[PDB]
Amino acid sequence: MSPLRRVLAELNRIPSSRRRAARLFEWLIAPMPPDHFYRRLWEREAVLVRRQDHTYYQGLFSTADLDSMLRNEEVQFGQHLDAARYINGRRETLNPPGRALPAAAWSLYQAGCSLRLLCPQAFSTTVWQFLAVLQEQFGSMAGSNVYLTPPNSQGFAPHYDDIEAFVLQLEGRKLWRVYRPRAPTEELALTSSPNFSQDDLGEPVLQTVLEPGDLLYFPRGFIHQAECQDGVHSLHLTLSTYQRNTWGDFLEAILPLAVQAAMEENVEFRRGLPRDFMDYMGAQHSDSKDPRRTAFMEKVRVLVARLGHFAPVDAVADQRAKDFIHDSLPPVLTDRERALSVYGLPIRWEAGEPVNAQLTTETEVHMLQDGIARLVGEGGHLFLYYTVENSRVYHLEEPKCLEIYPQQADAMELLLGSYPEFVRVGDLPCDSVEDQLSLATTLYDKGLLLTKMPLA
Amino acid sequence: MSPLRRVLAELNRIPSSRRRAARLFEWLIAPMPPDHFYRRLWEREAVLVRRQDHTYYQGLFSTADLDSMLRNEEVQFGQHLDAARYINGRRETLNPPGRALPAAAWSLYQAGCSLRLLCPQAFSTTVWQFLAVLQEQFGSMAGSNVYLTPPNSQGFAPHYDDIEAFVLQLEGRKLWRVYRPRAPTEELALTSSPNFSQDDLGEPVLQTVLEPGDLLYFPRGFIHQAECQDGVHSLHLTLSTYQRNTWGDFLEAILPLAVQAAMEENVEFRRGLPRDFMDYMGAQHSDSKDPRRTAFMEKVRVLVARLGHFAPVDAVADQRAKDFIHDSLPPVLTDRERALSVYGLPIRWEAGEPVNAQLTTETEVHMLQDGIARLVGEGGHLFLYYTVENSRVYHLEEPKCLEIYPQQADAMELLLGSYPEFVRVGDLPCDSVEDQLSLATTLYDKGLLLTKMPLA
Amino acid sequence: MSPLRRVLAELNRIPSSRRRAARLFEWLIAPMPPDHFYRRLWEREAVLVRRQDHTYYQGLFSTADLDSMLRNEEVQFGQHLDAARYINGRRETLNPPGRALPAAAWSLYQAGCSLRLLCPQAFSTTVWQFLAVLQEQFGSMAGSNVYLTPPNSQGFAPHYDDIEAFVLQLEGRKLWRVYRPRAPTEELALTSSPNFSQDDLGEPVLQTVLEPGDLLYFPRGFIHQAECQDGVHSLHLTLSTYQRNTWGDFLEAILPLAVQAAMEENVEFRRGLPRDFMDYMGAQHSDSKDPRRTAFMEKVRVLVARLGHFAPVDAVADQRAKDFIHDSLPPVLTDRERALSVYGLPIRWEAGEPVNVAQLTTETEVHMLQDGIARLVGEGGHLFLYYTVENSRVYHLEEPKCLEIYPQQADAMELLLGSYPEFVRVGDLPCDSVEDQLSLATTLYDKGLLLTKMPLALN
Amino acid sequence: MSPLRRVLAELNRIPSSRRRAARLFEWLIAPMPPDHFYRRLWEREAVLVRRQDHTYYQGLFSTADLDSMLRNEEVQFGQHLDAARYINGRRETLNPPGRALPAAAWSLYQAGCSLRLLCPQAFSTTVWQFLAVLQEQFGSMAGSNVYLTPPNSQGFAPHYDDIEAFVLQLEGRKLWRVYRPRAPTEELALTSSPNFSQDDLGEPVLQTVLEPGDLLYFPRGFIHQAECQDGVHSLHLTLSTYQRNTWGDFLEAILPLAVQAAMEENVEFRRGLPRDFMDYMGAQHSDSKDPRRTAFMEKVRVLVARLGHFAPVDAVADQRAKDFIHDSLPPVLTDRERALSVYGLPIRWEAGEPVNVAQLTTETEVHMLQDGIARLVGEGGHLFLYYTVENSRVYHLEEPKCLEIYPQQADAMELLLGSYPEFVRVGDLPCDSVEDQLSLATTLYDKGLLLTKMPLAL
Ligand SMILES: O=C(O)CNC(=O)C(=O)O
Ligand SMILES: O=C(O)CNC(=O)C(=O)O
Ligand SMILES: O=C(O)CNC(=O)C(=O)O
Ligand SMILES: O=C(O)CNC(=O)C(=O)O
Ligand SMILES: [Mn+2]
Ligand SMILES: [Mn+2]
Ligand SMILES: [Mn+2]
Ligand SMILES: [Mn+2]
Repeated sequence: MSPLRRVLAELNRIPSSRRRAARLFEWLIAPMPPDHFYRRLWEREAVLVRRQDHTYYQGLFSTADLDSMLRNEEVQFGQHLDAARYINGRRETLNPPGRALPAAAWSLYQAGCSLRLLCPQAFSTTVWQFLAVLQEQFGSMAGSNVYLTPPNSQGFAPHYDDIEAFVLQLEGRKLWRVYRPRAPTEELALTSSPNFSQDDLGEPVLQTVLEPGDLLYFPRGFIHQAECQDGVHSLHLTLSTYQRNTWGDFLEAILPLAVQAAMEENVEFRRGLPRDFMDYMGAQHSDSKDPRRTAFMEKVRVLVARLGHFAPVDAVADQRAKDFIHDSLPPVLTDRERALSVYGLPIRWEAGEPVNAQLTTETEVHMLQDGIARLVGEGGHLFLYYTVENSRVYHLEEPKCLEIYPQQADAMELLLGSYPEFVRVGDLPCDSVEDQLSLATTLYDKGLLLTKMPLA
Repeated sequence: MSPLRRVLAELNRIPSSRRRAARLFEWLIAPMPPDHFYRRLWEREAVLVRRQDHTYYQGLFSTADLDSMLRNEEVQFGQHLDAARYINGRRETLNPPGRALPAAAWSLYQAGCSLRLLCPQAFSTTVWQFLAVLQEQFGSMAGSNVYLTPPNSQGFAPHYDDIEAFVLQLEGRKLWRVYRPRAPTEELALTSSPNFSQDDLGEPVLQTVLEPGDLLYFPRGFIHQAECQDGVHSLHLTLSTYQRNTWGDFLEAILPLAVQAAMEENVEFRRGLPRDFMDYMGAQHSDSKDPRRTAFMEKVRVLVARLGHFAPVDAVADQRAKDFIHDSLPPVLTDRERALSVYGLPIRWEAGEPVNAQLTTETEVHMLQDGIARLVGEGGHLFLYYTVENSRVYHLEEPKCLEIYPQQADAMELLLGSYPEFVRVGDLPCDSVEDQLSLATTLYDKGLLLTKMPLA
Repeated sequence: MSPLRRVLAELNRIPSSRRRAARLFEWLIAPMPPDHFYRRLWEREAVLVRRQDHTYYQGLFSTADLDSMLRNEEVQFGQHLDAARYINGRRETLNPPGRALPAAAWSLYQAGCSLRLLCPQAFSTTVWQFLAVLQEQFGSMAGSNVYLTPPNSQGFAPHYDDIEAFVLQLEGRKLWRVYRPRAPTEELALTSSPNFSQDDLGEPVLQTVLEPGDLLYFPRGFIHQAECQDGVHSLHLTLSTYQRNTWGDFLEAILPLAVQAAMEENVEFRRGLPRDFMDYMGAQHSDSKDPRRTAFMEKVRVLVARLGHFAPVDAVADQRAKDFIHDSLPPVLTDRERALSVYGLPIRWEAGEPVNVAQLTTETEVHMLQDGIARLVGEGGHLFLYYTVENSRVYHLEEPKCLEIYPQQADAMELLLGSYPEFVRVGDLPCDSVEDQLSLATTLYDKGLLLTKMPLALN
Repeated sequence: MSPLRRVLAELNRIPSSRRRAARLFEWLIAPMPPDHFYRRLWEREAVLVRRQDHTYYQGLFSTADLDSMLRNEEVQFGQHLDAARYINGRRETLNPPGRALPAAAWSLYQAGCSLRLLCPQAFSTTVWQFLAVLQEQFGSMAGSNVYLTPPNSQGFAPHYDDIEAFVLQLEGRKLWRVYRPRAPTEELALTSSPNFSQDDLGEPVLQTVLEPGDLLYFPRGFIHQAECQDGVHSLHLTLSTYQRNTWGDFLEAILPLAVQAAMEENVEFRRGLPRDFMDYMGAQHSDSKDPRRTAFMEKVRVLVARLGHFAPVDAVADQRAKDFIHDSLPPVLTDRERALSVYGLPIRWEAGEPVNVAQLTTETEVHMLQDGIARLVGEGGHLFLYYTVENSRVYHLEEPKCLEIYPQQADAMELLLGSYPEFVRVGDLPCDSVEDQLSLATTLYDKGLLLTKMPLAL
């Protein structure tokens, strides 16, 4: 077994989804310690991990897998696959319209075009598990792109991305050039950059040839470009996460709610503006030393600083967790998780008819996995959003939730916060035995709960 | 000659529109001094002014004007005129569809229905001038409604408004009851309230019978109601201003831009959120004791406070100023202002053809009026927005502006700031004399500038 | 007094709105008989009427009025006034944004630009009455445009319009050239043409210099162009009507309704298409010799012909009447009509209080205010009376207006509509009772759609 | 083997997709002759075929397939599966929200709920093939629904559909009742009816118990209802076709085009209406004896009849063909078709590069992949070839797909579409240049619309 197949087999043996995610990330950057990586290198500098083992990723994704996909799946150009090339300093996109059959894709490849698969997790169960598990320790959606570049060519123009990137070299070799942010405003850039020319760049802070097994990481804002040497092609998978997951994004959501709450709860935010402020505020008064401006600006600073007191921080955290649920890949269940939940509940047939299975107050249970559900308050109501009905295709499924009544709130929170400890249904903090069985049965039937022993 | 006609005649002799505005407001609340009113009563207390002069408002509006309006104008029910009556603690609306002809209106009036004209200024040139001048010293759109209530009746249920109200008793008398905000949240209310019942009310802070010439002012949020006693009907005009012109409103517009600027200018606002903040933030963690929760809360509060430093106060002031220009009533020119502008340039048919002079570098000029234009910077471009082409009907006319080029900005701002001081064209700060003439000419032709002496 | 002022004064003394319309049109083309005009010249030939009377249109509109309007009204460039110039064979438009003040307009005029007023009826009460009266005999909206061209210039490039035009020369002179439709597809054109060049034209079927008082008429599809002589300016008003009022426009509305009816009422229109018609129908089979192709074609033709039986002709006629009412200018009342309608009913005042209270008795004589102000229309299974009395002089500013007519009143409503201008006594209205009999009459009177033989109150 | 598996094996050996479709329909209603069926029964009468063979449809769809689907596919309630029951004369729908897991579905079934699968063809390759082939001889979309009703119950209230229905009894038995259209307006109804009550129904024209292998056909407008007798459950597949495919539908699209063309080409349609027709036309005037009213009416009928001469029939036929291509299921290729097309072209990856990477020459012999996968359509002064090869098995999931055919290629395209399944040498295509012959053939082959007589990768 290769290291990748080995660790995946190991993951199936780890009862907690939280621990499985920590383990896979540990494996991803080994031998570098995760603690050291997040403390000093995450979002700060480019990092190269020389693996010394070309088989490290064997089983994750290969060119034969790409070929098999184009033939047996409905892979579309533009929607799923891009064909591009960077020749004569110009970025070209040769995307024919329609389905990307093997004959077409490979003809483009033989003509020097690079092929980029936009959603491999939708077509590969191994990439799916890989991302589903890693998204849990990033606390942010984890996507991927697969890049196949033919010998002696470059598929893309230098540029920097709007996400944190992990480059896994799968096949062949490729010369990579990584540059530090060119200016202060480019550090941890908010959006993807345009295509740059060789003249827009300076001296790379990291230039190296990657080999199968190696890993190259760099923060958003770091310009990069890669090319294949003589005779050897290159296949790599880029793992991306942390798209617009900043303090500023958190603030953009909290501010309108904070002002709204301040206006409704405090008369000072309700008082009228001065009748003559238009006489000293405005671009045509920017050079003015009018004492009225200073007082006006001083009031703006004081009111804005107040707003902190009215900021609904928990509500915004829940709104972001809800969007995370919506963006998430559905879970990959271990053999045990499937066997102990409604997914592995057998239906016995006799005489051509199904003959069904009930939880009791003695049944011990806990959440299917740690990152598949979230309690969210909306419009004075409580809703439990979940990922178990999500597609492997990004946003193909709309947000899924079920209403949690006030009486069940305490028990629901207990279940979400005590994973993976088993809890008897009869020990749930509800006002009646009937309420305990009701909540447990609802969660179990929806595939959100597992039992210590199979129900049947 | 009534006091009103007296002051209007007086305003026609005052050179500055700014002085005219201050003079008219002083007149409106005489003998109470403006300084005292704005400093202690405005947005704070209800105020009554026993004029002791039934002729104070003669010339402003009368029942004869209303009657004449229905006859000679296209007054429509719903859009222009409402009919209502308050019987048995229940608000009624008897609005027939279509035009409100005298016969139909007076018929409803006889049935005990009150009549409410929604936009008097569109039909009465005096009310128009009255509101066009006052809007200048309020620094906010000033509107009005005329109420005609038949004897022994009440047209409306008790309620509070979302604007500052000035009630001018025009004919007859009416028993008015004004109440202080019922609760902190209702003080300076953001929106109009629903219809209240006598039970939802306590003791009125002011109960009085108004008579012709009297003035009754009260802040948004003060519930009120009025009724006519046996034997005399009532006609009054309510002047309204300050609709959604609060600090909260200023903040709602400034914050989104502030965070955006903060994220682009300071890397701290671009840093990634913790990978695990969802483990301790959110409704399901409201009682968590994790110290990271407290640190997260404290960080949000400091980031919010710091946003004030990035708030584009001038840009937002210009946007509100631009909206004020759009919402403004067109200017009412004095006899001499008209005689000195393009609106007074003599032109006819002579010899069967147009008679058709031009302005030179020795011509003294200054803005037509003080509150008719505003320079706004949008998308790296100077725009001069104006009110001169506005309709007396609210928003009937779309926003109107004139693009200003860089080499003319200083000259424009100078003209806007030096009102009403005349300035010879040659003294304009411009690159070539062809620009001093170009600018002065364009402004004169649009009806935004006047000359020291008839240019013809 | 000018002929125009003299005919208008006369119209005020003509009680029937239908007869007034006929009289004004008669006056418009005098001495040519209306019967002859419609029977042989309407939609067929260009017609010139040499009035031999320069003061014929005096009072309708002048350059003085145009000046006054720009000075007192909110005239906007593009919206109400256009500034054009046709020089070097090219058509240019110099419409600056914003209000068109006298200073700007006249400056453009002095620069050789022709000025065109798009809606004179909204600003001139005389133009308004003229069009309000003529629309009734055209049975189609009547609009107008005013044109003022400076000496020695041409404001517009040759072209043809999508409406029937009547050119009234008001001031100065102008050389007109009218060409007969170039090709068969241009005869009675449906839409306006682009700007043509002198090269795309042939020989005029009528060339003449119009002078004040003259009338020039030409059908849609006839190309035309005009130029001003030396030292003399030109002012004329073009009366227009019949925009999209063709048999085809009628068909376009009736067809979708006919198929729907045929499909719900006759199973043959509900039967399935052949399973294999795609094998012989379509562009890739235009050369097929399969006999099923000919049979298919004949089948379509017979089914189309058969829709005629399911065509709701009356319903579509009411719908077109409804739209005409929506496009109509509000009526212009005679002294008498006003004096006998709600618009002339006085309100008595006592102690600064209206006490006028005068209802309609069962012995009142009444009839529709005018003959072309209302129309009964059935929709969604109900009856509605659409009217024009609340329309604005500005095209489509006012939305369609109507009041519901209940089944028990239909007969009485059709009686009044079809008996104008004959006075009918309320008590004789075929209603369900005397109550409903008085209800109808009062409602109609209140909306300003009915008049009484004697004023209900003397002012 | 089962009759079904035997006929499907037979179709894999039949060269023409057109013949394959005729053969399968013949099999579907055997022993009844198709000619007789379309001539006297189709859209006219309910038909019962007593097969006397319980294994006739063996292999098409079973309860086990349904169970396997619920467990291995993302079957959603509402979107993919319905759970209903007819109790006390009232129709009930017990569709919970979300995914339809086996546990949830079987519990409802146990509670007396019938289960209906809305798009079997998306989850079963056999049903897909069955419908893809039959749509070709219907000339209209062929859809299907699967109904599983538990013992002793009725799932749906009596009603009639807006499509032609073929009921295929798969497992168990079921008592069916079919009624003749109640009134003239309901004959060949255009839209589905609401739920009816037993009181609205008269006497059945057809009442019988269906057994595995039987076939029950009935036109749109025929009310029907069924229940499971005490004892066994029932599973059936209903094949539907001919939704809004009537002469009236053809007319609706052609009329506006006809008037537009008539007005543009004939002055009579451009002449003005009378200035006073409002005086004698309209509801108020329906009684009027005005002779002008008679003439007006006659002119409308005359102008309407003249419209036929201006009806663009081929243009409307192409638009409907275009919609048919859009609603079609993608083709199911025989082994030979796949092996002779781009789909079966060996270009597999090995040695670290693309191996076995075969071009068409003027010597190559070709013909359309199948007969019902493409259609030439004229739109806005241009020619487009619409095709079905990239359609999803899910209705309308994929947008309309086409490629532009330039005027210089029109003749060659029509030749290929019209000479199927005869082989034509690329060098013999009627084009203006040799390169044009190669260019068209290569483009069509690469899109999966053409096959070659011999594999290109020899
Ligand atoms: O591989 C290349 O040519 C470009 N790759 C990337 O931009 C990436 O992996 O994010
Ligand atoms: O006059 C009345 O009955 C009520 N008036 C008002 O609410 C007002 O003037 O704002
Ligand atoms: O008067 C002109 O120059 C042009 N006139 C017209 O096009 C017209 O009256 O319809
Ligand atoms: O099976 C049932 O109960 C009802 N079936 C149908 O309506 C059908 O197959 O079209
Ligand atoms: Mn990149
Ligand atoms: Mn109020
Ligand atoms: Mn014209
Ligand atoms: Mn059915």
